[PDB]
Amino acid sequence: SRKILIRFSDYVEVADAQDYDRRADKPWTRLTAADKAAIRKELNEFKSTEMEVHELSRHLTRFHRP
Amino acid sequence: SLNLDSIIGRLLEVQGSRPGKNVQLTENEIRGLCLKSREIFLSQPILLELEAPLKICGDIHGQYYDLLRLFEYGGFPPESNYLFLGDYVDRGKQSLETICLLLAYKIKYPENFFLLRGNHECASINRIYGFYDECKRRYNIKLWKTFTDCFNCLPIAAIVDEKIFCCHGGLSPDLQSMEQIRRIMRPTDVPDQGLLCDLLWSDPDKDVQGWGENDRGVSFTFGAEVVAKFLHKHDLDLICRAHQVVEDGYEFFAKRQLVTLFSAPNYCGEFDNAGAMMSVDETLMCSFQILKPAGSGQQGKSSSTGNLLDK
Ligand SMILES: [Mn+2]
Ligand SMILES: [Mn+2]
Repeated sequence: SRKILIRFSDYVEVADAQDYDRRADKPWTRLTAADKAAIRKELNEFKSTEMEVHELSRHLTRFHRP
Repeated sequence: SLNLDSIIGRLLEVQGSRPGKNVQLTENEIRGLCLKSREIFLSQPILLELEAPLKICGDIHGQYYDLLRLFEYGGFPPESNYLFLGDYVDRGKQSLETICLLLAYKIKYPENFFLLRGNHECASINRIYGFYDECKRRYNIKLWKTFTDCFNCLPIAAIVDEKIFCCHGGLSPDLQSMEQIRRIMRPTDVPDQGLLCDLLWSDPDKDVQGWGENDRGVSFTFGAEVVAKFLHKHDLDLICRAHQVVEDGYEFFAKRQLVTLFSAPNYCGEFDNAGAMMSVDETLMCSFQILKPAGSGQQGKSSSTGNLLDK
């Protein structure tokens, strides 16, 4: 069997997290169909014309169906 | 001039203020952080080879005051060395302060401070999950585009002491050799499928044999036997990943062959989880330090997806 180097400690440390209101806006729940279409178009144009991508990675650029 | 020490001091000084206080950086200060960090990322490998001692942290999601508390506990750089696993921005109140402090520390301590790419460090995701809107409110869309160029150059995975494989998401059916990671060229986007997608998006699932469908609608799930075979093939001991909220801030899978880390306590004020970091000492002993808070109408998921823009 294979020799394992890693070990885990059973003794965990805990500290009290900050008490504050962490709630944040959810803009992705406020998109009409037309808004989504506009964002797909915006992203596609940005990625095609402005966003630098290495030649060997242009096949990875993620386009959205308009 | 980068004005780096002034930037760091201003980012840190709000630790004694009420939670949520913004830090007033200039547009050109933030641009400089993006451009200089990007240069450093490109100068280092896309598959980082790191050595302990190190503290490893999972998702932060703009919870800047929790990031400050995490650094207070672990030691502010350069007192400890850090590796973060991605998901710095989106789905929180202060993505800008969060990413600016992380980039400033990367520039200041480039051999002692490391950042991997999460699935939120890409344009299609952070366009909609909050970061674009935060940039627009405080600065402009051009600044968001500058951040995108920086994010497109983040490294994707790390191996610690030849034994801990780290990435945001998880394994891929397309990952047969580490050379496949090393061959990925930056800047790059994150695709909707393939190796780079899976490294940033996949999840473990105890009830999957092999590779399965992912509830997110992107990438895959993978089972415990996939983990075991991967570790055996590559002579590794642990996969360390992030990307899922877990109650204690850390959670094991596959008889401790994988761990999930999540560093944002009380995630977005809707979940009752702790945030954790994993410390790896020079003997390869791993330990945990946690910051713990005090029908169809069921609570929503905490996970993100890649298909929210679909027509
Ligand atoms: Mn996340
Ligand atoms: Mn994620």
